[PDB]
Amino acid sequence: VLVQDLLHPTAASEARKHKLKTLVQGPRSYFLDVKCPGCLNITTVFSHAQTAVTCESCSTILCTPTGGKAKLSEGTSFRRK
Amino acid sequence: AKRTKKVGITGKYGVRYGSSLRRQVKKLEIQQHARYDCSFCGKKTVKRGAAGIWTCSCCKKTVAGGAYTVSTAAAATVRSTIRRLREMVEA
Amino acid sequence: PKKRASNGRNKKGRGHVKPVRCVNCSKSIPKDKAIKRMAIRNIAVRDLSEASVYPEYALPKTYNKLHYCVSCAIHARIVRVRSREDRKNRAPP
Amino acid sequence: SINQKLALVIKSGKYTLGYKSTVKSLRQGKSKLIIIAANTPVLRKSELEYYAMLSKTKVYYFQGGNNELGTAVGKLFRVGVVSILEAGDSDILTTLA
Amino acid sequence: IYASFNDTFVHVTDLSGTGGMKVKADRDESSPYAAMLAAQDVAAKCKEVGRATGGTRTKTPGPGGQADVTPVPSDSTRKKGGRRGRRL
Amino acid sequence: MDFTTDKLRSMVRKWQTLIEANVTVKTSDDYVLRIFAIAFTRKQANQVKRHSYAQSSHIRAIRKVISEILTKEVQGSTLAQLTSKLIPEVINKEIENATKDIFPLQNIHVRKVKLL
Amino acid sequence: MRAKWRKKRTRRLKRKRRKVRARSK
Amino acid sequence: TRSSVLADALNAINNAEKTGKRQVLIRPSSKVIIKFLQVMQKHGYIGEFEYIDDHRSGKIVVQLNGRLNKCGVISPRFNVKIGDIEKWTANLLPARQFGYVILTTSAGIMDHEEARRKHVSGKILGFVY
Amino acid sequence: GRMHSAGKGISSSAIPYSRNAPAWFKLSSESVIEQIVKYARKGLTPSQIGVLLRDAHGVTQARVITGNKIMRILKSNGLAPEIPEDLYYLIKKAVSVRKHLERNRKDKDAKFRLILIESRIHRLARYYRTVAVLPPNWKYESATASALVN
RNA sequence: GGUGAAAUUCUUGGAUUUAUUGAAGACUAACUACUGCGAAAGCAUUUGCCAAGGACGUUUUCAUUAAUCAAGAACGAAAGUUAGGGGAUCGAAGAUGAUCAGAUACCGUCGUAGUCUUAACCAUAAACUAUGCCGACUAGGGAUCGGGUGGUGUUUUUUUAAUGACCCACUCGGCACCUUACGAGAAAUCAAAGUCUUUGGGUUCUGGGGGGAGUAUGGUCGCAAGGCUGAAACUUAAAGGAAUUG
Ligand SMILES: [Mg+2]
Ligand SMILES: [Mg+2]
Ligand SMILES: [Mg+2]
Ligand SMILES: [Mg+2]
Ligand SMILES: [Mg+2]
Ligand SMILES: [Mg+2]
Ligand SMILES: [Mg+2]
Ligand SMILES: [Mg+2]
Ligand SMILES: [Mg+2]
Ligand SMILES: [Mg+2]
Ligand SMILES: [Mg+2]
Ligand SMILES: [Mg+2]
Ligand SMILES: [Mg+2]
Ligand SMILES: [Mg+2]
Ligand SMILES: [Mg+2]
Ligand SMILES: [Mg+2]
Ligand SMILES: [Mg+2]
Ligand SMILES: [Mg+2]
Ligand SMILES: [Mg+2]
Ligand SMILES: [Mg+2]
Ligand SMILES: [Mg+2]
Ligand SMILES: [Mg+2]
Ligand SMILES: [Mg+2]
Ligand SMILES: [Mg+2]
Ligand SMILES: [Mg+2]
Ligand SMILES: [Mg+2]
Ligand SMILES: [Zn+2]
Ligand SMILES: [Zn+2]
Ligand SMILES: [Zn+2]
Repeated sequence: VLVQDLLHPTAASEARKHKLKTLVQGPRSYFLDVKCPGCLNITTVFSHAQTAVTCESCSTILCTPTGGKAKLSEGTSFRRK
Repeated sequence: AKRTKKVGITGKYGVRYGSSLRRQVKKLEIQQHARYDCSFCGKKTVKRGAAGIWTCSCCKKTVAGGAYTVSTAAAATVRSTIRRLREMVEA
Repeated sequence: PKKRASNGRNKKGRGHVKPVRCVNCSKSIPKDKAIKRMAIRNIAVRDLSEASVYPEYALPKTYNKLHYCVSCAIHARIVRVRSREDRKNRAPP
Repeated sequence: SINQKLALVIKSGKYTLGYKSTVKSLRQGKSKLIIIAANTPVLRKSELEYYAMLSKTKVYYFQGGNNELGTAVGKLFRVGVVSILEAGDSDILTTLA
Repeated sequence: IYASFNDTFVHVTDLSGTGGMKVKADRDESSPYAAMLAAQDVAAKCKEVGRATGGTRTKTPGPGGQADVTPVPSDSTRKKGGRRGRRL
Repeated sequence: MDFTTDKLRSMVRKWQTLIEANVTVKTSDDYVLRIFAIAFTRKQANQVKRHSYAQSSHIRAIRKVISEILTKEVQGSTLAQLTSKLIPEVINKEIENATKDIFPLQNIHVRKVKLL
Repeated sequence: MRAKWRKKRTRRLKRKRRKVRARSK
Repeated sequence: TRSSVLADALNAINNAEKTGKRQVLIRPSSKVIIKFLQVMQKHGYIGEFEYIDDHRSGKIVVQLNGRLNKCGVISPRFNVKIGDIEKWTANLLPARQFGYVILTTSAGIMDHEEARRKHVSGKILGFVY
Repeated sequence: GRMHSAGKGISSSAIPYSRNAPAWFKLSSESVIEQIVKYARKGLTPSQIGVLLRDAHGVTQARVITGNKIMRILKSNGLAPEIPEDLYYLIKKAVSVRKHLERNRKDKDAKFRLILIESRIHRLARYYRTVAVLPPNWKYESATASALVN
């Protein structure tokens, strides 16, 4: 506000702003390894599937398409890495 | 090349009887000469003669119809509402 | 020049609004610009009930929406023409 | 629809269009289904249905004339009857049809 | 009971199923003093054996009414007066 | 049957959306009848939006089910058990049990019936 | 006079002038 | 479309000047932008700028001071014969004392005074005073 | 924006800063380029491949495991379709509004949007023609096109 | 009955009224809003079908494919024109009853065309925001519409969730409003009508005192009504705008 650091802004001010209106653009969308504990090696999904994914061996259903809340049907774990 | 701007088939009458009379004649003329689609065999082979008589080129069927078209508007609206009251007398 | 920025009433970004016709004179007026007053008055009201069955059961009233076209809104009903800066106040009272 | 499910046997399975080929398909048992246009005459219809019962083939009466049935099967001519000969990956023999 | 403007109506009958008469100057046909005056002889015959005009325009009780079955439409049957209404 | 001028015009508040639906339906009883139905929207009583409006996937889905349950008691009876069925009126929220999973929906009544 | 009545007065005028020399068509 | 990309950066600065504010992020930082912000700092109307590297077409932040009345882009990028640089300066520079009208020549983007030093000419870019 | 409207609504995707691999992804290049060609021959647009590989599998974006873009692999495996995928869809649209027009012949609206659709086709084609990816004789027509989708 | 008051008018034909009840065509009340959608015209009962669309979401695809646009084309309220149908309503014309000095009117009455629909025309509205389109920058404010993200927020209680609606915060894109004025303007007023004498982002279109006159003439479109294009001679010192006082 007539002196304001454009180069180093708060990691919270930019947390409020839009995906494209950050300082360097970046997707606020992650990936997840989802475990349905009826199978051993389970899959790595994208945060807004829009493809209700199914896993290697089973007919499982895990996901559902959405506006982006890619709803992880019946309850399972994950990790944003 | 396009032969006449307006008169189409009605040029045979030349200059006689007035634009309006000729224009209206052209309308039903175009109707009563054209090939229509046959309801029974699917080929565009029903032509007129002896107005109100419509016959398929192959499959040889004849349908009573309008004097220049197969179905008149009237006829079709009867068809519709005759179904209507019939569907009303079994259920 | 303009002497209201709304310059009708209450229509921005619609192009056309079906018209209503005025209670007083039947003149046609765009619904968005008809001054609307809902008249609810009820049906001398204890003479009603003493000499009568159902000892004050219900007591119902008129319910009715009214549309006047400026001209006749101005003649009697609530227009009461305002001043230049007094008119931007859209407080009902 | 089912035009959908039929349109998959053209690109996938084996078929035959036309009245005459369709009945050597119903004589050799090769047909598990035949689809019959709306307007195709009833004498022909009840004949096919006889050949169907003898092959124990199922039939489906396509709402829509043989003009429609032909542009359904992707052909540009009227088709009074179709006979599938392989249902390549369509479930048509396993849908409610 | 049914109240116009320049008349009011009142009439007994079986559930199954009085105007500008007691007054005559014909502007007074609505007037309450005559709604009453002819309501009187109405309750008379009531015991002698034992609605606005609405429809289209003004949807509202009349003067001689107090001294609901109002017909209201689904917004049709365009009103008299044109689009410029009665002009005075 | 009918509602009455008082009650119906008492119910249409501005700042909410009206909903009507009808169906013509049988009885045991060889009768075929057009019902009516009427419902509005409640402001959920923690709510600040002055105008309390649904957004019309709702109004379509609601008569969708109103008529599902409206022709699911009439032809579920004689006319006699029908008159017996709407007088306790709890069909009025035999709609609501459906609709509680979609919208607040105050003031649900059936409001007419009309026959041949 | 009103604008749109001057329009009418002129439309009339020219229909009349249009007529007058189709006499000499 | 953005057409004279230089302008949309240049004008933001001018807006960003009697804003009062003394930083501005500019979009999208072409090679011709940097070599224009550069010539201004060479004469002191802005301070330091920083080429942010999005993997996109770029971003600059220039921290600016209040010495500058009007920087400006002049174009369709008119062509100036060495004999009529002084007709521009006259038209669009307050006095013959100060202010430069930057421009593009074969010898590189350079202010009008350095051009009279180098005896080279080209098309006109803009101006700073 | 919105070349055939006045709706200025931006929504891009934010392509991340990291142009290298995501550094948590196990399979590399060969392992999954081999995967996209199994779906090309399946019959999928390079976008259906890009999405199905984005979510069901680890492939965050083609460009950076591969390094040819997706259409650029099908082109090398010979699986590049007759005409670019976007224009294909634009036609499939134009035909799909037309058959609706020619049966609802009294729809002024769809006729307007056929116009819009078709003149979008003509400008994209005009681009594809001048970049050699369409023959110079290439153009589009109501009756040539109804069999160009299928 | 009708109005300010009257009258033309309808009533042994039981009128106005009530009751049961049927026909026809038109329209979608109330809910309806500083709310939505469409390029604009414009769009408000239900359901099914038919294609279509913006915003959002997107670590998907293409990779400059775009902006604006003489010619040219799609649509285009109302009325109006041609061929059917329709013709309940209201209703240019016309005729009337009144008012007036007069009263072709305003008000009342009758009612033709029209009003509606199909097929074809016509292409104009104060078709208005009297305000070109794309891009950017410059300022505060709480509402609201659509999408979205965030939660040991409240409610449904079923037995708590799942849900649904509601609350709160932010962010995109909408319809608007509010306060300011840096700024602009001849002013009224304007987040653009600003970032202009410190005059240059791209591009289209129109205007050059007032009358004459959108007249004449030619060309062209139309069945017509008319649409587009569109002068001059002459005449004149004003005409006009916004604001101030009377
Ligand atoms: Mg004025
Ligand atoms: Mg308006
Ligand atoms: Mg308008
Ligand atoms: Mg009348
Ligand atoms: Mg007056
Ligand atoms: Mg002569
Ligand atoms: Mg020389
Ligand atoms: Mg454009
Ligand atoms: Mg943008
Ligand atoms: Mg998007
Ligand atoms: Mg309604
Ligand atoms: Mg030419
Ligand atoms: Mg009539
Ligand atoms: Mg007259
Ligand atoms: Mg007279
Ligand atoms: Mg007269
Ligand atoms: Mg007078
Ligand atoms: Mg005009
Ligand atoms: Mg306007
Ligand atoms: Mg504005
Ligand atoms: Mg003007
Ligand atoms: Mg703001
Ligand atoms: Mg916003
Ligand atoms: Mg000021
Ligand atoms: Mg000022
Ligand atoms: Mg001619
Ligand atoms: Zn699975
Ligand atoms: Zn035949
Ligand atoms: Zn009025």
